[PDB]
Amino acid sequence: HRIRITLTSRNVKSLEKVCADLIRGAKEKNLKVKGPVRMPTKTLRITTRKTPCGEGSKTWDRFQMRIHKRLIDLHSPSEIVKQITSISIEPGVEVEVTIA
Amino acid sequence: GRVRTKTVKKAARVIIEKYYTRLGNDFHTNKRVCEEIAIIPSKKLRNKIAGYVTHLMKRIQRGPVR
Amino acid sequence: GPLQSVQVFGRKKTATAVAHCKRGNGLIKVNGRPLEMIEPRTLQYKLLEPVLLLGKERFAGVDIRVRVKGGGHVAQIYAIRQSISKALVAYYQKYVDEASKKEIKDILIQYDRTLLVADPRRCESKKFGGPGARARYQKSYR
Amino acid sequence: SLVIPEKFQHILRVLNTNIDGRRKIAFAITAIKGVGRRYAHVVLRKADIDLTKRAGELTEDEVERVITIMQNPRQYKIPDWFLNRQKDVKDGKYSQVLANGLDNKLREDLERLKKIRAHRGLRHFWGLRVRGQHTKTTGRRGRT
Amino acid sequence: RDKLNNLVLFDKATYDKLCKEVPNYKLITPAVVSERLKIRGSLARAALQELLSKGLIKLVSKHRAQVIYTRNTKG
Amino acid sequence: TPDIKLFGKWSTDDVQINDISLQDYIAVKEKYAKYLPHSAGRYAAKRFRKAQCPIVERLTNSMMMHGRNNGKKLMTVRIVKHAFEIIHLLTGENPLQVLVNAIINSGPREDSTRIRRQAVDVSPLRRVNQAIWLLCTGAREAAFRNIKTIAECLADELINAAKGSSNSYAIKKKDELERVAKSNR
Amino acid sequence: VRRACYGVLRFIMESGAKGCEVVVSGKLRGQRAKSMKFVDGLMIHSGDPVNYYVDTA
Amino acid sequence: QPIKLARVTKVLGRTGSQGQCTQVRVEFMDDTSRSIIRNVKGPVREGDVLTLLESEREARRL
Amino acid sequence: GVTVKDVNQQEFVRALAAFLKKSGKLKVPEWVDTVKLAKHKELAPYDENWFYTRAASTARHLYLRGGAGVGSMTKIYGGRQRNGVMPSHFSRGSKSVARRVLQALEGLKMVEKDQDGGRKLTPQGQRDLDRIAGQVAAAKK
RNA sequence: GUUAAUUCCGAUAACGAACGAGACUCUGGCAUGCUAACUAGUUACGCGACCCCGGUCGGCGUAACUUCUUAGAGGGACAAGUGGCGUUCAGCCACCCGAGAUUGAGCAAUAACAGGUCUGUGAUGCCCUUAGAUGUCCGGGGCUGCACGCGCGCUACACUGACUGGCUCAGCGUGUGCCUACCCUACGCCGGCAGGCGCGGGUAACCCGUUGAACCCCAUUCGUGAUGGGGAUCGGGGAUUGCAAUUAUUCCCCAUGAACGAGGAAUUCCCAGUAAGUGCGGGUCAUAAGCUUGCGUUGAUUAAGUCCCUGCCCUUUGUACACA
Ligand SMILES: [Mg+2]
Ligand SMILES: [Mg+2]
Ligand SMILES: [Mg+2]
Ligand SMILES: [Mg+2]
Ligand SMILES: [Mg+2]
Ligand SMILES: [Mg+2]
Ligand SMILES: [Mg+2]
Ligand SMILES: [Mg+2]
Ligand SMILES: [Mg+2]
Ligand SMILES: [Mg+2]
Ligand SMILES: [Mg+2]
Ligand SMILES: [Mg+2]
Repeated sequence: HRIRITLTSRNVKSLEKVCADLIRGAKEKNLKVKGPVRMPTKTLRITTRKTPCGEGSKTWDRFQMRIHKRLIDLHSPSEIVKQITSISIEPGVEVEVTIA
Repeated sequence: GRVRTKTVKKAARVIIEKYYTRLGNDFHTNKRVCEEIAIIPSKKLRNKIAGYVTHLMKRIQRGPVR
Repeated sequence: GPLQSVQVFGRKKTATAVAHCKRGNGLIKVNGRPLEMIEPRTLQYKLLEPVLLLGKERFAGVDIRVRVKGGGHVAQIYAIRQSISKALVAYYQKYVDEASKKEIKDILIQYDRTLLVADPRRCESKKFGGPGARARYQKSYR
Repeated sequence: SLVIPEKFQHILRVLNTNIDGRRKIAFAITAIKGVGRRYAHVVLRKADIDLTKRAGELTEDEVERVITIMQNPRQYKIPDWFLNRQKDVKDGKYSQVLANGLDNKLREDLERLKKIRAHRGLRHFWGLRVRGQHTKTTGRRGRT
Repeated sequence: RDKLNNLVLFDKATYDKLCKEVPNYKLITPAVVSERLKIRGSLARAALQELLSKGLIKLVSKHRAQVIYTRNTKG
Repeated sequence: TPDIKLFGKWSTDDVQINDISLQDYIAVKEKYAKYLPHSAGRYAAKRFRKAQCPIVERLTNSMMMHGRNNGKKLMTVRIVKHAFEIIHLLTGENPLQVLVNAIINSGPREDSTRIRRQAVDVSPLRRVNQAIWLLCTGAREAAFRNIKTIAECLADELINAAKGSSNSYAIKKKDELERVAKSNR
Repeated sequence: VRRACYGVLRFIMESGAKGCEVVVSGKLRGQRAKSMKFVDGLMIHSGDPVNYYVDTA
Repeated sequence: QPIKLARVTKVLGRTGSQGQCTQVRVEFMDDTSRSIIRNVKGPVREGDVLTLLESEREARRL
Repeated sequence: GVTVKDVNQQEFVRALAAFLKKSGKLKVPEWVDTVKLAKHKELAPYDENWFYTRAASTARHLYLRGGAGVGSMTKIYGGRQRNGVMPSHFSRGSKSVARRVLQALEGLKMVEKDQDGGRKLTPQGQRDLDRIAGQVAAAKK
């Protein structure tokens, strides 16, 4: 009943589009839904020397990967959850479904 | 150093010469005017254009400009 | 009856002070302890100064409880120094005559502007090839 | 009480080592080799001696007790770890050495290393660092 | 070259002069006491607190690093 | 509320500035009085906002140098407070007034530069900064490797500079610079 | 190499583009290393526009 | 010789090998008709008082 | 009317140490005088009755933030460990001294080993703590 | 002339342009206006504990909200306004109102070097070895060896300090691995100690963790002594990891107690939350930072200028150089 779907994505625009589409689908079906919360962004930062060898001035790179996680709470039968989640999904967003 | 570049100055000149009627001495009014008229993707550049537009409008209303 | 609850946040380098104002006597305390004993106690006047300038008459009608989190000791005490004044100004502007709000703001600003507006200064990022933001390691000629 | 009393011993020779008595007791004892600040404080705490007194303020009836405790630490409720020669090679008993047997036991261990021709003994014989330090840029002062 | 031979404990003459001239100073601090009496700083602090216990010296402030004492008023 | 004062003892008023060339560069009277010499700062943003900073705050900031004292403001504020207590006990008059007298006396009026040397009169701001730095250097030099605490090594330096009896290090360096400037003109 | 570079350049231009650049570096035209560059049109080397306006291989 | 106070009325510009000084037009506060030039060390403004020990020697102008 | 937070802690800890001194039912360990409070310390504590003060401070910390175990106390009482040539780093205090203090305060009815771990201060200890604070407030004013 | 800029104005046989810079992206600022939140909270309500109606709780549950927290769309600052300098153009200074009136970084170019990488490679031409191997595997040594010189760094030379107790505040992150055999830790016992023994939490805004860090603040001891500064050298003992420590992996205790009294010639980096002080994450990891990459705390003096020195760019000039 109290279903909870977790969406992790690398692109902010795609993730916001997916969450907006899901909540609009919930609005169309007239289901009680919690607001889209935003977990703090995870920035995997790696710093490496530009030069393959050790010569030259000490110059370092800054390669960072940003991951955003948003979760939505809904009150609906699991069949409704599967129906809603099976459609309108961007390939770049990882989806997790939790019953509890 | 706060110097307007060629893009800002040239765009401001042509905008004023094309919409001299719709522009005035109020920075905020023509800021929205130039937003509606010309497609400037960056708002900072938009403010730069609007600022130079107002300065040129003051110059025009006071006297000639080359 | 009426709930004159006023929330206000004052910011420092990193510390933040959320002061809550309601109806009550002239009791002022932060983190559940009074202002007179706040280590480092050397800068006690930096916390009593908002009370001193405006007088206990203004603070008699309002009780303030504040929560402090983040930053260092000097950051927190300056955060609460700003937040106490901001909370009183917000309370006066929202529930009593604004002439009192205008006069206290003028007095606070003419004394020190930091009472109201937060300083936007932050720590600068460090860069490679040096020990600090601007500092660079020792150059080695020959 | 601040006035200096009579019979003030300015210098006390304890374990054939001179000690200046115008300083604090816990650090005047440190003048003896083989006992430091940590050892002196423990000894002066086992004895009923107030710390604030000086080495010339107290009497000689208790200094004999102190030195006996120092030379016999295990008999006055001091554990083995607080000694400098725990589990000695020769006699195999935990004991404290103070400024007389300290060097004798030191050369005894070195002489043992010399006899067995161990790596540590060879380093001591050659005057080179024994704990594997880099001598390329260090130790130049001692070796010419 | 130059070394100071400070007195660890009071001599009779030093104790007498401490009881006589020290209370009449405009400022009373252990640093100045040691400087003008050729005694240890610790001895000066012990003497000043003992004289404070006697009640002949007033204080203005107390601090871990330096404690400042003031003389009695003439009134 | 009126009557803005120092830590707990001394009021901003009853201060006399004999030199009228430092009226706008000495900030002690009725507009820059603070209970503590500690402020958020922002006086190093523009050029001539340094003068508006209270002179006690400038003294407190300039006191902490020589590495080990760097970034220690809560220590020098106590040091300045103790120095104010000592001078008040000694002279029996206004500690801020004696600080002003010390600064206006220690401040050099002439100096030498390269344009051999040529004599040039210093700016009022430059004079104040040089005096507020020389007297700290002299007090620090006196306190170093000595039993006497710096909490009074700054204070006795203050009264010596205020009296101008040629005993303060700042006064001695001031006269040396004036002598050099006088010769090279 | 010259025929190949001009041929691919013309193919890219006739396909429809705003700017093209190709660099061929190696031991062509002699054992000594040389780099040949063929450029035309507007080219952008700076900013994030290079991430979504020019593609490099 | 008396020490005199003068009021700055105009700034000429930087001077010195490294540009470490600023030659400044200054005027005395008792007879404002008489005005001279002098090199001043340190940051300066327009409309401030300078203490001159010697009011006769003149700094070189550029 | 007066609690611990209504009075200064600097003399409150000394007053509670005096309260423990006049109580004398803590059963202090045998090695109190011959122990170093942490690996980052050099000598034994200057105060010979430091155990009463440490117990007083531990009770104060437990009252302010309950549920702190031995590891939490070591983190609280840790400090710089000057390794000599190498620059200092933070190091926790000795586990045994904090654990013995907790057991000593457990023997008396002042703290309790509550659920979900940690140490919880009992109401009787709370009554003793703030009535000591009340005495401090009365003595000061 | 002006600008950080061949950035612009302005004279002008030039006019229009393009790359670069600029622009742009990320980052910090502030919005009681919008969206939202039991993996974050706030305000009130009810119990529980405590003190003389009131006060405290990171003690327990629930009626509202997102101010505090997290993250999304937008807004917002532009030399916008005033007074001055400036052909009255570009631009510069001061100021009021104002979160800011110069936040930092990334990409960064027609071109050159015979600068480094053939030891990053299943990227590679040629040469060489190719079975008594320059391929591979195993045992051990070495990469640390010390009469000397030089460079990058740590510790300090002490009273603004050291030592001993008390009080008190953060954000950067990471954390159970494909082969892979190795994670981050709350809590209770043993012990001074590193560390050992047990059940638990965590694939993470959920657990460590409200990251009770240091500096600093408060109170005693030291008293100008190479002294309780300083921790080099060195002995003995106790533990962890690893198949294995000897040339002592690392950690802990006792003890021994060197130079160094602020450092010559010369020389390094820097201008605002900057340097410096201080501590904390990641890389290396079975064991590990005295390096580096970042973060947090305290936090200043000088100065809004120049070609004097050093370089480096433009112009003029000279050329018998042009693989320069
Ligand atoms: Mg060693
Ligand atoms: Mg090639
Ligand atoms: Mg080639
Ligand atoms: Mg471009
Ligand atoms: Mg530890
Ligand atoms: Mg660019
Ligand atoms: Mg192949
Ligand atoms: Mg092989
Ligand atoms: Mg030494
Ligand atoms: Mg050794
Ligand atoms: Mg150099
Ligand atoms: Mg010629």
